[PDB]
Amino acid sequence: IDPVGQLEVYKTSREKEILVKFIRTNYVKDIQIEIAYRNTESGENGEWTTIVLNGDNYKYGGNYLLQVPAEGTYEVAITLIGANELRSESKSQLASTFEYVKTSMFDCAHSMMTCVIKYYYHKGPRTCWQTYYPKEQGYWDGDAVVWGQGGGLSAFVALREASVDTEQEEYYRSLEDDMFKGIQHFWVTDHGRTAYSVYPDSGNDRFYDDNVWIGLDMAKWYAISKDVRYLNQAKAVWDYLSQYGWDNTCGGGVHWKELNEPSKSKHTCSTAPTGVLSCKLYQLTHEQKYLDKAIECFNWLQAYMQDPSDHLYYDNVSPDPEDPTQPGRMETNKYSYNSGQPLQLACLLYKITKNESYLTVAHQIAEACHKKWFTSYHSEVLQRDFNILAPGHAWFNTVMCRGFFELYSIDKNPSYLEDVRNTMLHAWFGKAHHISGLINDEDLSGAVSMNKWEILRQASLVELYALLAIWES
Repeated sequence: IDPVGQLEVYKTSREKEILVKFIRTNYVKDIQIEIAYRNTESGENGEWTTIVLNGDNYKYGGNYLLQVPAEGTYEVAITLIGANELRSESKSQLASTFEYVKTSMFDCAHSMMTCVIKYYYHKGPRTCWQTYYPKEQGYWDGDAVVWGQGGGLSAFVALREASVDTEQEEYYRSLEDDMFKGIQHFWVTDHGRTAYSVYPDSGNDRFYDDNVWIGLDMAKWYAISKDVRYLNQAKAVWDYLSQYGWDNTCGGGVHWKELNEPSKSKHTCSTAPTGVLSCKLYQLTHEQKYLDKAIECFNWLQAYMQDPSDHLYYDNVSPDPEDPTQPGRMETNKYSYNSGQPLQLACLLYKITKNESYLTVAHQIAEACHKKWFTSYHSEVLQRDFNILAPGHAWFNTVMCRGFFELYSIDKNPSYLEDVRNTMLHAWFGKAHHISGLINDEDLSGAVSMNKWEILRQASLVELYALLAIWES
């Protein structure tokens, strides 16, 4: 019995799969095709898993997809079998395959960031991020407002951290000076105050929350590199939030719009991350003023902004007109990041103070966030069920997830983060992963086609892959 003329085996795009391609030297009638495999870990005495095919359905050879039990390298042997079970010589080849669940989150973060940089980074005169891909014009050569720049910065800083001790450490380090120079174009002196304006010139609007996001990532960046220019930006942002953002109208809390026409409302989205930033600066410096502010932020959020019925946080409160120290009209809409930042804050305060009441609060918020913003899902590509991040603002959701990473740091319970990780695995291998290399961020299940993507949302997803990588590490 003549053997197969050729055998080649290949990894495919799907997990736990080996594509077997074979050529029959000549077609012989009534020949059976035995395809056998074994994981090479068992050695030469390892048992084979075998299937026998009718050669009349593979007259000149063909291909067959082997579904194997796990990631690994496999020996695949083809033997042709004639009458009286007379076996030809066997031919063998090795191939390796993978499991989706063993995907490197870092490799996802880096591969997506390569796309995000390619499509958004340094397209005009500044080493800054474009708002949109595909290219659009508008103000400032299409560069994003500082909120969007900050989303890009969060992604960059998370990758700078996640790439430490990897092949990409040098590359992300390489980018630091231009990343810093780019965001600093938005560090604007206007009306005797220097802070991050929406666009890189005086005369623009300026928001306290825009600033806190940058401050947070400057604090994170400082912890990686120990370059005090990052610490000084985090400190300067905190000083601005403290001196100008905070007052005791509505009982406390941080303002929203500083310029050009100031707001009077107090917002979770500037107060909660101000508390987080205060925690981070306390951990870096041990200076009590930071911890005092963190506690003030938390206490105000608990007293005024948390709905006792579901543990989730309202948007913003405006002052009572007749006594602005008292709360007035409440905007009750609940956004993910406005409960995930209080979660992160509660977790940091627990770690700093060891007061168990902060952890009790944290667990309540985490459960409420998981109930509200995740939903039971079956991933066809992953062949697995989990609670996917429901359709929504990807940057809000990544900012929320920061609180879940913070909570894991305390209790080491991976349940919530496994849902986050499976969401991102599904976003990587499922239909949300667009052929451009961007992700259809409106709905990570893949149900929503997109043809235009913005940096704040794309960068959010790079960030989340990188946060998952840091968590894995």
